[PDB]
Amino acid sequence: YEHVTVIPNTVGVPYKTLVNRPGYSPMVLEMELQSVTLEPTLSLDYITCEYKTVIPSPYVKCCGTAECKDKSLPDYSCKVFTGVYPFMWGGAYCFCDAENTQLSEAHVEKSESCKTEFASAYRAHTASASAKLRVLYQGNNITVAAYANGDHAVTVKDAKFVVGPMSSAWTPFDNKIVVYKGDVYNMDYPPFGAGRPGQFGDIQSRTPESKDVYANTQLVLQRPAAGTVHVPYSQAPSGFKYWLKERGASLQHTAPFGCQIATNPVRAVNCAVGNIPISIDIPDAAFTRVVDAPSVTDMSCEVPACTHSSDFGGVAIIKYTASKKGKCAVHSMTNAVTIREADVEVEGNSQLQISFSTALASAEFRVQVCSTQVHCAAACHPPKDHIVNYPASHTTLGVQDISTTAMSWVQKITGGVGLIVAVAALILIVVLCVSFSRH
Amino acid sequence: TVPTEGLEVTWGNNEPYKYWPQMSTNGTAHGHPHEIILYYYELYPTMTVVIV
Ligand SMILES: *[C@@H]1O[C@H](CO)[C@@H](O)[C@H](O)[C@H]1NC(C)=O
Ligand SMILES: *[C@@H]1O[C@H](CO)[C@@H](O)[C@H](O)[C@H]1NC(C)=O
Ligand SMILES: *[C@@H]1O[C@H](CO)[C@@H](O)[C@H](O)[C@H]1NC(C)=O
Repeated sequence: YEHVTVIPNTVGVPYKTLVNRPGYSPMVLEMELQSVTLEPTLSLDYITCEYKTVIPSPYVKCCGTAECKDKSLPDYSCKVFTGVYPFMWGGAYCFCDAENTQLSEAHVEKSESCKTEFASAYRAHTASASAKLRVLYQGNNITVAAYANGDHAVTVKDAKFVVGPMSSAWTPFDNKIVVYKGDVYNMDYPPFGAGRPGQFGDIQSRTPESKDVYANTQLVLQRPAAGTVHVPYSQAPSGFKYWLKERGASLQHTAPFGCQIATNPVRAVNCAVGNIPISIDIPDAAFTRVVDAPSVTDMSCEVPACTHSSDFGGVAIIKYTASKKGKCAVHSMTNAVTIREADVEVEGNSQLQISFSTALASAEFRVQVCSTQVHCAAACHPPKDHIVNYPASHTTLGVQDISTTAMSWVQKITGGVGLIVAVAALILIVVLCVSFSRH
Repeated sequence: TVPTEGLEVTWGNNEPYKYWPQMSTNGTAHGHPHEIILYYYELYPTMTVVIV
């Protein structure tokens, strides 16, 4: 026997469904879900980190001319200066007082620290989904886990469950993301080979194990100071250090729909969007014929109290006479009222109690116990508590859901105006007809 | 202020708080006509004015 239902994607709220087949006793199931996870697919473009500058000892040639050649190293620079006269602690270094030169050079390499402190840029693609579900079945609590699509089934106590697919394709991630030690940011990083001297991406590498490094920092050599041996230079500061101090809030705090983020692997959980279909397959051996089940023949209903608050603020008493000892299922026949109990124990001639919640100002509903029905009605009052720490257990109301007193007043006013229009119309018709015919 | 969908608040290194509104009125859905209008106005201000 196949059964299909749809449950909204609301974590922490139980729902109930009724399954029956003619000739056999009905069953009521209760379901509640605990977690939903989405997982994207990632691809790596490049990583960034800090840079190091290497400067060897300078070469000084007095009363001769120095020269240098080009090299293939990144950001290589070379210059020759004239007119130097260096000193040391013991006196002037070389005999010649004129026509001296100095040679300076430098280049840029990748820092050793890049093995621990780095950031990576990813491209995102279509995500998968999974869910964890709790089921109350025949008085026992069981748990299942499955993929949120039609390609997986789980069997527990000789019953099969299939979940999914999801009704919505909304995903909190953009096409370009950046990940750093647990934080995920949305950022349109520049393409490889097109960096800027003082921004994110000034140094780029394909992978921590690569030898080929790109950089576009500024590096200019300057003239040395009189009497001093040194190599002054001007260089733009590292962009990576600046980003860390100005990066702002991550998606964990700004994302909509209450989503939460994890990074190992990248995931998003508990996003309150859409609904999830479920299909169940129950074997024939689980059903009992109505000739063996107990029956109830005479019932009536009274409702001594109702407050239409977010919690179970209603109570009802039902009278019954039962044919023999056994159990019955209880289910509501309306959408505006939810009943907490799943089953009852019945014996002899007695009464049972149930509780319910509703948003209606005036409530009418039917209740079914062991395949027979009663009618209940009552008026409800408002609560006085402004704020609570939990979501409501009931649905919203529509435009037609108004009190009986309001409806009565509407009919009286509309009828009065309609009557006066009809009378005026009748007067005109007789006058117009007679004048036509009299001529 | 607390909207219908609820508010989330975090302070320091502690855990977040969550709040939801609940219905409350000073009027009533039963009795005199002018008391009925107040009941609905306090719950759905925009729709009440337009319909009337
Ligand atoms: C721990 O160190 C390894 C390399 O030494 C690095 O790959 C990893 O990201 C570090 N873990 C954390 C949490 O910083
Ligand atoms: C386990 O089943 C009992 C009824 O037998 C129920 O009261 C209880 O809430 C269930 N456990 C959970 C975690 O809901
Ligand atoms: C109702 O009247 C009380 C009087 O104390 C006031 O505090 C409250 O704001 C009024 N409105 C509601 C919705 O309770």
